[PDB]
Amino acid sequence: HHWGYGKHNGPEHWHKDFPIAKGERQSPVDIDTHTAKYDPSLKPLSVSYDQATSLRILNNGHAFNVEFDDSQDKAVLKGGPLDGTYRLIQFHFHWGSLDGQGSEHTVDKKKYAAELHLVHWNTKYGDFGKAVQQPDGLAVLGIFLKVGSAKPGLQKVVDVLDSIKTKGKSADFTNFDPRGLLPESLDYWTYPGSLTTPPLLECVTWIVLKEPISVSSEQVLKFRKLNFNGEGEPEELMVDNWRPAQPLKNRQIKASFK
Ligand SMILES: [Zn+2]
Repeated sequence: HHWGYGKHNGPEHWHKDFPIAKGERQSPVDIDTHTAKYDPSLKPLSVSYDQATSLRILNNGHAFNVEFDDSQDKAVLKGGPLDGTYRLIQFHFHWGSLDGQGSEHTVDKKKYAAELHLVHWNTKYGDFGKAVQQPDGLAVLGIFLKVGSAKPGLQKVVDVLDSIKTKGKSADFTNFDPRGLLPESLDYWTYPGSLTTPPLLECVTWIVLKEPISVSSEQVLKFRKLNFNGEGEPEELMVDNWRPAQPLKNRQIKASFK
């Protein structure tokens, strides 16, 4: 049946419907810090989220998306390894059933409790749908979450989860500022890759931040309370919605720092 993260429709089976699964620029990967190349030609990232307009939060049955108004250049990313302006469309997370797993990307084989993805599309392509068809169509900023101290800026999100418990549900989610989810440092790793869910198109320039943010145990606990299923269907907790690391193949990971 359709794809998911269960035993019968999980990452190991995706290739059957999406052959690109075994492609050459598949994501996520393990970041080997000793093999990453410092590239001093990379510029510092430019994050302009002060005009961000969040609109809604939805449970799509695979994660929860907070969506933004992308009809104009309100929340954009530029600089780093990018050419042009990338507009924020939505953010979502990947997490685990236990605190020692959940991230998609790994650092020297280390798994984090969750991974945040801020999704941006290249404005030269006019819409998100056209951007996914290009090798430079998307820019995703990935941020790792580790369990420690609560992140104040994440509570507004945690609190609305009850209202979007099952697949298909949505809730108005206005005035959320994504600046509350960034670490102090903007040092990063970058490589060419793909979406981590079907259709797994190879259109992403990944921007993975070196510094994780901390969340509290009780914060991540609330994530694990969501459901994959739709209302009135038998309950399947939304946990472990992460794809394992894929072969790097012919790619170089560059670092913005030494
Ligand atoms: Zn993601």
